[PDB]
Amino acid sequence: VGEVSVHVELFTHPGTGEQKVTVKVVAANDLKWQTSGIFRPFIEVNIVGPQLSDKKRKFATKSKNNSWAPKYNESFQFSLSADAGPECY
Amino acid sequence: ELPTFKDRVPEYPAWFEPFVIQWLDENEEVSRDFLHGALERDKKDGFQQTSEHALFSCSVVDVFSQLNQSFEIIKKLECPDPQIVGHYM
Amino acid sequence: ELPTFKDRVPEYPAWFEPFVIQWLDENEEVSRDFLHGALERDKKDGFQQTSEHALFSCSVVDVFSQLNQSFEIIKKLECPDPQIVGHYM
Repeated sequence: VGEVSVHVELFTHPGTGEQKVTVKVVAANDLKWQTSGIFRPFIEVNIVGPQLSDKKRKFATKSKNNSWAPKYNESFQFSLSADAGPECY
Repeated sequence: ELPTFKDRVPEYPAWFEPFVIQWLDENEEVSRDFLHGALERDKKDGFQQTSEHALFSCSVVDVFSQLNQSFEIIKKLECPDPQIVGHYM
Repeated sequence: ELPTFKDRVPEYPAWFEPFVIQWLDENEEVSRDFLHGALERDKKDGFQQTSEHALFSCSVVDVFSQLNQSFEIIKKLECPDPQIVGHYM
Protein backbone atom coordinates (compact mmCIF):
# COMPACT_ATOMS: atom_id res chain seq x y z
CA VAL A 1 0.00 0.00 0.00
CA GLY A 2 3.10 2.11 -0.40
CA GLU A 3 6.59 1.97 1.04
CA VAL A 4 8.76 3.68 3.65
CA SER A 5 12.37 4.59 3.29
CA VAL A 6 14.10 4.13 6.61
CA HIS A 7 17.71 4.22 7.54
CA VAL A 8 18.19 2.21 10.77
CA GLU A 9 21.26 2.01 12.98
CA LEU A 10 21.42 -0.62 15.59
CA PHE A 11 23.78 0.64 18.20
CA THR A 12 24.90 -1.96 20.64
CA HIS A 13 25.05 1.23 22.42
CA PRO A 14 28.72 2.24 22.40
CA GLY A 15 28.10 4.05 25.74
CA THR A 16 26.45 1.05 27.59
CA GLY A 17 26.34 -2.38 25.80
CA GLU A 18 22.51 -2.12 25.90
CA GLN A 19 20.89 -1.97 22.47
CA LYS A 20 19.46 1.24 21.16
CA VAL A 21 17.82 1.50 17.76
CA THR A 22 18.16 4.68 15.85
CA VAL A 23 15.45 4.89 13.14
CA LYS A 24 15.82 7.68 10.57
CA VAL A 25 12.42 7.87 8.85
CA VAL A 26 13.53 9.35 5.51
CA ALA A 27 10.27 9.27 3.50
CA ALA A 28 7.21 7.35 2.37
CA ASN A 29 6.22 6.72 -1.28
CA ASP A 30 3.35 5.20 -3.35
CA LEU A 31 0.89 5.49 -0.47
CA LYS A 32 -2.37 3.97 -1.80
CA TRP A 33 -4.48 6.62 -0.10
CA GLN A 34 -5.87 9.13 -2.62
CA THR A 35 -8.46 10.12 -0.02
CA SER A 36 -11.89 11.83 0.11
CA GLY A 37 -10.22 14.87 1.84
CA ILE A 38 -6.94 16.45 2.92
CA PHE A 39 -4.50 13.60 3.20
CA ARG A 40 -2.10 14.39 6.13
CA PRO A 41 0.23 11.37 6.38
CA PHE A 42 2.53 10.82 9.31
CA ILE A 43 4.56 7.71 10.15
CA GLU A 44 4.22 6.04 13.44
CA VAL A 45 7.23 3.83 14.27
CA ASN A 46 6.81 1.17 16.96
CA ILE A 47 9.36 -1.23 18.42
CA VAL A 48 8.14 -4.77 19.28
CA GLY A 49 9.72 -7.46 21.47
CA PRO A 50 10.02 -8.48 25.12
CA GLN A 51 10.56 -6.21 28.19
CA LEU A 52 9.20 -2.91 26.79
CA SER A 53 6.72 -1.91 29.58
CA ASP A 54 9.21 0.65 31.03
CA LYS A 55 10.10 2.00 27.54
CA LYS A 56 8.75 4.35 24.87
CA ARG A 57 7.30 1.79 22.41
CA LYS A 58 6.00 4.41 19.93
CA PHE A 59 7.26 7.43 17.94
CA ALA A 60 5.65 9.38 15.11
CA THR A 61 6.91 11.72 12.38
CA LYS A 62 5.29 15.10 11.90
CA SER A 63 2.42 15.02 9.41
CA LYS A 64 2.73 16.27 5.77
CA ASN A 65 -0.22 17.83 3.96
CA ASN A 66 -1.55 16.33 0.69
CA SER A 67 1.55 14.22 0.00
CA TRP A 68 1.47 10.55 -1.18
CA ALA A 69 5.32 10.69 -1.17
CA PRO A 70 6.01 12.60 2.08
CA LYS A 71 9.61 13.14 3.11
CA TYR A 72 10.33 13.28 6.87
CA ASN A 73 14.04 12.89 7.61
CA GLU A 74 13.08 12.30 11.32
CA SER A 75 15.38 10.17 13.53
CA PHE A 76 13.96 8.21 16.51
CA GLN A 77 15.88 6.18 19.17
CA PHE A 78 14.22 3.16 20.75
CA SER A 79 15.77 1.35 23.62
CA LEU A 80 15.65 -2.41 23.54
CA SER A 81 16.13 -4.39 26.70
CA ALA A 82 19.70 -5.12 27.77
CA ASP A 83 18.91 -8.86 28.09
CA ALA A 84 16.96 -9.95 25.01
CA GLY A 85 19.08 -9.83 21.82
CA PRO A 86 18.10 -7.85 18.67
CA GLU A 87 16.61 -11.07 17.19
CA CYS A 88 13.93 -10.87 19.98
CA TYR A 89 12.77 -7.57 18.41
CA GLU B 1 40.02 -5.83 0.84
CA LEU B 2 41.65 -9.24 0.21
CA PRO B 3 44.57 -8.63 -2.24
CA THR B 4 43.13 -11.38 -4.51
CA PHE B 5 39.97 -9.29 -5.08
CA LYS B 6 41.19 -5.70 -4.56
CA ASP B 7 43.10 -6.80 -7.69
CA ARG B 8 39.68 -6.95 -9.60
CA VAL B 9 36.50 -5.10 -10.50
CA PRO B 10 34.04 -7.33 -8.53
CA GLU B 11 32.23 -9.88 -10.58
CA TYR B 12 29.17 -10.34 -8.32
CA PRO B 13 27.32 -7.23 -9.73
CA ALA B 14 27.20 -9.01 -13.08
CA TRP B 15 25.11 -11.72 -11.36
CA PHE B 16 22.56 -9.14 -10.16
CA GLU B 17 22.48 -6.77 -13.17
CA PRO B 18 19.58 -8.62 -14.94
CA PHE B 19 17.57 -8.28 -11.78
CA VAL B 20 18.46 -4.60 -11.33
CA ILE B 21 17.45 -4.03 -14.96
CA GLN B 22 14.15 -5.82 -14.41
CA TRP B 23 13.73 -3.64 -11.32
CA LEU B 24 14.48 -0.43 -13.34
CA ASP B 25 11.78 -1.51 -15.78
CA GLU B 26 9.23 -2.19 -13.07
CA ASN B 27 10.19 1.11 -11.55
CA GLU B 28 9.55 2.92 -14.86
CA GLU B 29 6.01 1.51 -15.09
CA VAL B 30 5.35 2.32 -11.45
CA SER B 31 6.72 5.81 -12.13
CA ARG B 32 4.50 6.38 -15.23
CA ASP B 33 1.37 5.09 -13.45
CA PHE B 34 2.21 7.11 -10.31
CA LEU B 35 2.63 10.16 -12.65
CA HIS B 36 -0.91 9.91 -14.01
CA GLY B 37 -2.19 9.61 -10.43
CA ALA B 38 -0.12 12.62 -9.31
CA LEU B 39 -1.28 14.68 -12.28
CA GLU B 40 -4.93 13.62 -11.91
CA ARG B 41 -4.88 14.81 -8.25
CA ASP B 42 -3.25 18.09 -9.23
CA LYS B 43 -5.56 18.62 -12.25
CA LYS B 44 -8.64 17.90 -10.14
CA ASP B 45 -7.25 20.41 -7.59
CA GLY B 46 -7.09 22.88 -10.56
CA PHE B 47 -3.25 23.04 -10.29
CA GLN B 48 -2.92 25.06 -7.07
CA GLN B 49 0.58 26.44 -6.60
CA THR B 50 2.05 24.42 -3.75
CA SER B 51 2.58 27.68 -1.91
CA GLU B 52 3.00 31.45 -2.43
CA HIS B 53 6.73 30.78 -3.10
CA ALA B 54 6.56 27.14 -4.36
CA LEU B 55 5.16 28.59 -7.62
CA PHE B 56 4.70 25.06 -9.04
CA SER B 57 1.86 22.59 -8.26
CA CYS B 58 2.15 19.35 -6.25
CA SER B 59 2.46 16.79 -9.07
CA VAL B 60 6.01 18.06 -9.77
CA VAL B 61 6.98 17.32 -6.18
CA ASP B 62 5.26 13.92 -6.29
CA VAL B 63 6.97 12.98 -9.51
CA PHE B 64 10.45 14.11 -8.54
CA SER B 65 9.97 12.36 -5.18
CA GLN B 66 9.15 9.14 -7.06
CA LEU B 67 12.14 9.64 -9.32
CA ASN B 68 14.43 10.46 -6.43
CA GLN B 69 13.28 7.38 -4.43
CA SER B 70 13.96 5.38 -7.57
CA PHE B 71 17.36 6.93 -8.15
CA GLU B 72 18.52 6.61 -4.57
CA ILE B 73 17.99 2.84 -4.57
CA ILE B 74 20.27 2.55 -7.62
CA LYS B 75 22.72 4.96 -6.12
CA LYS B 76 22.86 2.92 -2.87
CA LEU B 77 23.86 -0.16 -4.90
CA GLU B 78 27.18 1.70 -5.59
CA CYS B 79 27.80 -0.90 -8.30
CA PRO B 80 31.64 -1.17 -8.59
CA ASP B 81 31.40 -2.05 -12.34
CA PRO B 82 31.22 1.32 -14.19
CA GLN B 83 29.88 -0.36 -17.34
CA ILE B 84 27.01 -1.99 -15.45
CA VAL B 85 26.54 1.47 -13.81
CA GLY B 86 26.59 3.12 -17.26
CA HIS B 87 23.97 0.59 -18.35
CA TYR B 88 21.83 1.32 -15.26
CA MET B 89 22.26 5.06 -15.88
CA GLU C 1 -2.77 8.54 37.50
CA LEU C 2 -4.69 6.68 34.80
CA PRO C 3 -2.69 3.38 34.55
CA THR C 4 -2.14 3.98 30.81
CA PHE C 5 -0.09 7.17 31.56
CA LYS C 6 1.26 6.28 34.99
CA ASP C 7 3.01 3.63 32.87
CA ARG C 8 4.97 6.44 31.03
CA VAL C 9 7.44 9.32 31.09
CA PRO C 10 5.12 12.18 29.97
CA GLU C 11 5.68 13.09 26.33
CA TYR C 12 4.25 16.65 26.55
CA PRO C 13 7.66 18.25 27.44
CA ALA C 14 8.83 17.48 23.89
CA TRP C 15 6.13 19.93 22.75
CA PHE C 16 7.35 22.88 24.83
CA GLU C 17 11.08 22.18 24.50
CA PRO C 18 11.68 24.39 21.41
CA PHE C 19 9.93 27.31 23.16
CA VAL C 20 12.09 26.72 26.21
CA ILE C 21 15.14 26.70 23.97
CA GLN C 22 13.87 29.93 22.36
CA TRP C 23 13.48 31.27 25.84
CA LEU C 24 17.08 30.10 26.67
CA ASP C 25 18.18 31.95 23.54
CA GLU C 26 16.38 35.20 24.35
CA ASN C 27 17.76 34.68 27.83
CA GLU C 28 21.38 34.16 26.78
CA GLU C 29 21.41 37.20 24.50
CA VAL C 30 19.79 39.36 27.17
CA SER C 31 22.37 37.85 29.59
CA ARG C 32 25.28 38.76 27.26
CA ASP C 33 23.99 42.30 26.79
CA PHE C 34 23.50 42.42 30.59
CA LEU C 35 27.06 41.03 31.05
CA HIS C 36 28.53 43.87 29.00
CA GLY C 37 26.38 46.41 30.86
CA ALA C 38 27.46 44.97 34.27
CA LEU C 39 31.17 44.85 33.32
CA GLU C 40 30.90 48.41 32.01
CA ARG C 41 29.10 49.71 35.17
CA ASP C 42 31.80 48.03 37.24
CA LYS C 43 34.48 49.52 34.88
CA LYS C 44 32.87 52.92 35.40
CA ASP C 45 33.16 52.14 39.10
CA GLY C 46 36.93 51.61 38.31
CA PHE C 47 36.42 47.93 39.35
CA GLN C 48 36.29 48.53 43.12
CA GLN C 49 36.27 45.39 45.26
CA THR C 50 32.75 44.61 46.50
CA SER C 51 34.29 45.23 49.88
CA GLU C 52 37.90 45.28 51.15
CA HIS C 53 37.33 41.60 52.09
CA ALA C 54 34.90 40.72 49.19
CA LEU C 55 37.90 40.89 46.90
CA PHE C 56 36.11 40.68 43.51
CA SER C 57 34.03 43.52 42.01
CA CYS C 58 30.24 43.66 41.77
CA SER C 59 29.78 42.52 38.14
CA VAL C 60 30.73 38.99 39.24
CA VAL C 61 27.82 39.01 41.67
CA ASP C 62 25.40 40.59 39.18
CA VAL C 63 26.28 37.95 36.62
CA PHE C 64 25.84 35.05 39.01
CA SER C 65 22.58 36.64 40.17
CA GLN C 66 21.39 36.87 36.58
CA LEU C 67 22.56 33.35 35.76
CA ASN C 68 20.73 32.03 38.78
CA GLN C 69 17.50 33.98 37.99
CA SER C 70 17.83 32.44 34.54
CA PHE C 71 18.65 28.92 35.72
CA GLU C 72 15.71 28.97 38.08
CA ILE C 73 13.31 29.86 35.26
CA ILE C 74 14.51 26.61 33.64
CA LYS C 75 14.50 24.68 36.88
CA LYS C 76 10.87 25.74 37.60
CA LEU C 77 9.76 23.60 34.63
CA GLU C 78 11.01 20.30 36.23
CA CYS C 79 10.71 18.58 32.84
CA PRO C 80 9.98 14.84 33.49
CA ASP C 81 11.92 13.94 30.30
CA PRO C 82 15.57 14.09 31.54
CA GLN C 83 16.97 14.09 27.97
CA ILE C 84 14.94 17.19 27.12
CA VAL C 85 16.31 18.49 30.44
CA GLY C 86 19.77 17.39 29.30
CA HIS C 87 19.20 19.46 26.15
CA TYR C 88 18.29 22.56 28.16
CA MET C 89 21.41 21.92 30.25
